[PDB]
Amino acid sequence: VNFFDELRIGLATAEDIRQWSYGEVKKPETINYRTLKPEKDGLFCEKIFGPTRDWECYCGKYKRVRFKGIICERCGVEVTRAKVRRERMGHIELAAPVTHIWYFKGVPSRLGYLL
Amino acid sequence: NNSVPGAPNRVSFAKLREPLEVPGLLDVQTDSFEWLIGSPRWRESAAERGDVNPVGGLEEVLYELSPIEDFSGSMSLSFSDPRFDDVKAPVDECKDKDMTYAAPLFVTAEFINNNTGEIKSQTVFMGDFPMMTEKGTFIINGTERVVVSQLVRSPGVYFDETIDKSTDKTLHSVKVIPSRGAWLEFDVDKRDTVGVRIDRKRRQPVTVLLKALGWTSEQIVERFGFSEIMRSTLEKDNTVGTDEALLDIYRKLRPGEPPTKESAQTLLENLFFKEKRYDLARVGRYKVNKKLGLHVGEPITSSTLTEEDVVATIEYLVRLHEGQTTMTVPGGVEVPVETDDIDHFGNRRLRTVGELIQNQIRVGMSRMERVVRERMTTQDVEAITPQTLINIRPVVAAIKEFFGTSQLSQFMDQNNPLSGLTHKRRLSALGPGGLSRERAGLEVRDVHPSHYGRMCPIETPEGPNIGLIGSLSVYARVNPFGFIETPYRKVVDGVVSDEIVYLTADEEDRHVVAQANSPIDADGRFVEPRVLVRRKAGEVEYVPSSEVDYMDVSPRQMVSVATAMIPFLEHDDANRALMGANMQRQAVPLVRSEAPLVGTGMELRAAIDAGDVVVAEESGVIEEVSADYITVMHDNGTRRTYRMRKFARSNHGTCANQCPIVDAGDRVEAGQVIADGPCTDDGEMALGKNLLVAIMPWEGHNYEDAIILSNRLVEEDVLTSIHIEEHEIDARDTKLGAEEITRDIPNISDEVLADLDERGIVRIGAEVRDGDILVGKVTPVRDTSLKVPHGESGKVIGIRVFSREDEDELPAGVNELVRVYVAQKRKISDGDKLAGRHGNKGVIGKILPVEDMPFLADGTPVDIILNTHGVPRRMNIGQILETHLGWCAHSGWKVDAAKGVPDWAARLPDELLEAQPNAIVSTPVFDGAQEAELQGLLSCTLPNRDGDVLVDADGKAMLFDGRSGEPFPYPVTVGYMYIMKLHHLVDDKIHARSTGPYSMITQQPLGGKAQFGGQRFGEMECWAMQAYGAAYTLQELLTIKSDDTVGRVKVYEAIVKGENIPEPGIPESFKVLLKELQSLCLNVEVLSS
Amino acid sequence: NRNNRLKRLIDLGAPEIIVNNEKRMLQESVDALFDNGRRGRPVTGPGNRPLKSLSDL
Ligand SMILES: [Zn+2]
Repeated sequence: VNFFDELRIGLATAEDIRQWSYGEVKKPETINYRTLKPEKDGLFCEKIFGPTRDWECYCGKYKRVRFKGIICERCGVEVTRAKVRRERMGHIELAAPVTHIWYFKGVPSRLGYLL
Repeated sequence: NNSVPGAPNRVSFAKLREPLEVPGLLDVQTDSFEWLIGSPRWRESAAERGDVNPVGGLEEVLYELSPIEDFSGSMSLSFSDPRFDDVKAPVDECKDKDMTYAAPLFVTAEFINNNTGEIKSQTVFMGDFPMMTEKGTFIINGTERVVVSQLVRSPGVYFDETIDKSTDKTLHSVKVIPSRGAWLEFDVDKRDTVGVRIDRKRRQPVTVLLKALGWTSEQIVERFGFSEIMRSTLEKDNTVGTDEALLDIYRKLRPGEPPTKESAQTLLENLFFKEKRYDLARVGRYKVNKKLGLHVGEPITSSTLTEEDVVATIEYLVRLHEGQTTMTVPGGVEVPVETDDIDHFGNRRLRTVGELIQNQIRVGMSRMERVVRERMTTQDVEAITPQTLINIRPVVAAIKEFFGTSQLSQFMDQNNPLSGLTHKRRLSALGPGGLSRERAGLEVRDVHPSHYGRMCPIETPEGPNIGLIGSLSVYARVNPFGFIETPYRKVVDGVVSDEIVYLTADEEDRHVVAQANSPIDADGRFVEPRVLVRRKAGEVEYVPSSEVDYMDVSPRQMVSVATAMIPFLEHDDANRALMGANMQRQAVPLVRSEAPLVGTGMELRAAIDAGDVVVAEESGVIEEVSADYITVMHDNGTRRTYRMRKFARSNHGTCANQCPIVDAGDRVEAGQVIADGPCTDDGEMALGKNLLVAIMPWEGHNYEDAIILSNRLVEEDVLTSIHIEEHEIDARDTKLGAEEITRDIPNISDEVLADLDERGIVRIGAEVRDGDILVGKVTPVRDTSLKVPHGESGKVIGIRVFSREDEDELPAGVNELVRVYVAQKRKISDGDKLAGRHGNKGVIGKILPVEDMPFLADGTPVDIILNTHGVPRRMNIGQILETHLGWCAHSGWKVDAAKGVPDWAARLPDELLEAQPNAIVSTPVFDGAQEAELQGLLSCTLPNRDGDVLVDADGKAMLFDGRSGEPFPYPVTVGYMYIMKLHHLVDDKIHARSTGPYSMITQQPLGGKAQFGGQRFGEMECWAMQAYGAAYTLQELLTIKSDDTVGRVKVYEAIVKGENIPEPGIPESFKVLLKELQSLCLNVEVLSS
Repeated sequence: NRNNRLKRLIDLGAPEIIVNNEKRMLQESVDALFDNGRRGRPVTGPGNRPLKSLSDL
């Protein structure tokens, strides 16, 4: 509940990020400029993070209040308060490995000393 | 000697006569604009002043521009003679209808084609111009505006001098600061390298550039033979040759470019002789010429630097280095040689509104002419017309943005007429084109012995902006260039001269200025042989009574307008006087005003020029009057009517009215006041009332600046004010639809909307309480109606609705904007500020019943009790004398004269020996009743109607306690003292918050009283809590009452029930911090184990 | 955008030079995202104003 004996910062890894996130962003499109709704798998799609509103399935199939933890097959979204939208993340998949800017540029450069 | 026709009669403790009336207090603000636009009156005034060339502002700016031309020389354009037209609509409608007081201007442009030889001339429209009303204000979009003057250092030459700490030798530095161009610095150093720094470059020897012009070396030798160090420098320089010199100069300026003679020869004239690239204001050229005494006999026309100026400057520098006192140049009369000072008012000019507007329109004209010339160069040459050339968007946009966002366009604070006048007369020193707060030195914020007569030393804001915001003196008037002046009468051979002249700073220094207060015989003969005097700078010393040349006009020649109406100003302290002056600009207009019993003679004049009181133009006879309008019949048979606005919200939230003070069938003379605006009584300022004060500590309720008030004030509306709020809602179109105001609103009980009418607005005259609905609307449908904010109430006096159907201009994207005015009457209550005119603030500690206050021996209860320990420490003894004089004037006096005038009554005006009850008296600043006068007067007050005199000779009296009922053992002081009312009311401050709307982005409660939000909790409070060792309280304050949502809900539910408060949870801040730090690949675990 | 372009380009096929250039562009994009202005010219879209990267929080 509120017990924190310690706090340790660990260096993550690809599989860790795979575990953390709930989606795979693929398009840069922001909220729609006409209907003011997210685009399919866009940067705000409810299929990634969650419903814009609370207890509201995207297609309206399970919009009733008495729905919690039930994922809608018709629209592929989960039914929970809008707060859950603030507590879920997404991960981009890379087609080419990269480096962490904080290391090859930091002074001292951890990569330089280690390698 | 009441200049105005029918001002109230109030004899004054006059001893000296001022030979000139106070000049129009707003003439300074209006003269600038009058010059800028150009009108016959300004031309006549300029001709009277003797200036040879009458030149307007618009004409000057748009004549120095023309004739524009293309580089091929086959085309040219000219356009001059700007003229204006009539008004669009009167000021009242412009302010009420949301329009902008303006007028159109037309310029006659002539379109000439070189190779052909044709002329195409016709009028052209050039947008609108925000004309200036007769009260020196700009009405923009219905909101009042007032631009404040500014202080800038006049472009010229300043000879600085810095002493070396090691060498201990004088280094004379001369720096030229033109309007725009290059900066030249000639400094003699220990190494003797007399060089130049053009555009912050390396110090290159002056001889290099001197020869670069082709100046003959023999002429260098002969003209500098008297100079020794510079002769050594000449012998020390290596490079010689006009071509070599100019090429070296060009390389130093522009290295890496083809070095050729033509390049440097052209660059010289381009950087020092092409007027467009290098320009100086006529003020700068005139000041430089006066400084060197060169080119004095001719009116300056060319505004470019010239070589003779540079050679004379270097000669002056070397002569100063030699230590000479005065220097002479052929063609120039003798002048002294000395260093200049930055903080002297012979250098710091004043740019009125004219200069600012001229510069802005100049920028606009440059932007327009660039595109015009490009268009004419590229556009077809056959059928081109000036109508197609001129583009009007840039200039109008420039003026509009200057009026909108420029820091020199501030809303005219309008608490009372005095505040408006002071704001119109202000002298700013910061803002665009000026120094910043951190870079401005601390020395500039201090006085300078040349401030006497130009900028008041007392009036100044208390905040950090101290010394950067002054105010014109009473008699100061700006010269046509921008150097403040001040009147003087010149003594020819020891006899005073009634005729007067105006002298600027420089001429003031060069003469001897006498003292106004020094006694002078009626025949003009100096009774004293030795008369004190002010000298060059900070020097004062007696001198024989013949050599004295100039004498001031009146003792009040250095005070500001606000400080000029503080009685007994010669007795208080500097800080206290400044505090009182600043306080006077914060009064609140009451409902029933009363003129002060003791006040300077500069009250009615400061009100007539304040503009907030109407006045007849021609001497006529009134036919009929009414509470809303008046009709005066002129002697020529022309009937005229004046409309008086009643209960119109002031620019700062207070009310404004006008109540005519004239009767039906009176031949009112021209210039006689007809109506009294806010804070006025019979055409003279009245910011407060007259209360009977007593000075004694009373049961600690008046402890440490507190104050006690009798309930008689509360129950008699003696200090009752009116405040008018203002709200507005709008229905703007959206992509999802257009919102419409409608009486109906979803899911609302009939009682809630019982006030709204058919059209969807609250009916006029319906009481409204906090949290009530004020106007209903539907959002495509949701409910977003406007409701009264937290902590407002009162009647609804009027509703204004603007509709697009009726062809009413509205901001783009809106259809119906409606504003509602709510007016509330506030009675003075606990927690309100009060303060006299001597800067003694306070708060109403407690309002006792009328039956409890101490009462005089005859049953007259006092109205306010002041503490005594704060008088001698603050050292503001003036207020005691004011109280004594107030009581003396109120009770009326009659000095014995049967046996003859008492010695102490020798200088009293012969008409001031016999007064009536509730008499009026006025003590001009620095010339008022002396202590002997008060001593004599207090011994002759008329007895009360009961036959007995209350106060003693000293001024104290015997009281009777209201609680115990027995007399105090010792006498106490009493009298009538003027009391104002400040704007820091209590209803605005008080506020509470238990549970209410929560912010959506930060999950924290809103802030501000209007939004019904909680208070801030600074880190210092966290430190204090930590110091006490309190942990759980801090945990609550940080977790359960600010962030944790479920925590808030659970604690509220538990409190509603009888359950114990559950322990707080995890704050939203920490969880956000996690979910944000996990995004940088830093796996932040918890390790609950 | 850059990642989706890399994927499409590798699907279409191309010699080493273009693919390596695109990979360098992706690397620069990632470096800018994790921190703007850390090295080289910072990205500026409006008024030549440096943007607030993730590390600026
Ligand atoms: Zn669904």
